[PDB]
Order: sequence, then structure tokens, then C-alpha cells
Amino acid sequence: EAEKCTKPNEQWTKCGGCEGTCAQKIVPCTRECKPPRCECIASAGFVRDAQGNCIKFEDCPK
Repeated sequence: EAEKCTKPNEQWTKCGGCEGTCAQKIVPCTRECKPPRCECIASAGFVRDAQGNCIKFEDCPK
């Protein structure tokens, strides 16, 4: 059971730093994964808004 965070979206991830966007569910990345910590999750369907804000894909701008 991976500890969960308090705010939505931001959830436990074993590899942060890289993620997805409203245009690229998965961004190409090498062995550059930030340490394990609460953050966004592309494997789930969360994207990062231009405001560097992790939010569901449905919460994307029109």
C-alpha cells in the first residue's frame, strides 16, 4: 500500500520529475526519475497544466 497524499492528483510516485501533459500522456525520459515522493501520475491519466499544475485530463482547458 503506497502512502497517499492529502490533495487529489498529487499521489505517491516512485519516479517523479517526468510525467504527461494535455498533449503528451508520456514524455520521453531516460533514467532521470526524481526520488520517490508525492507527485503527479501519468500512468493514471493526470496531466500538467501550463501553470505547472497537476490535474485530471478532463480538467484540461477547453
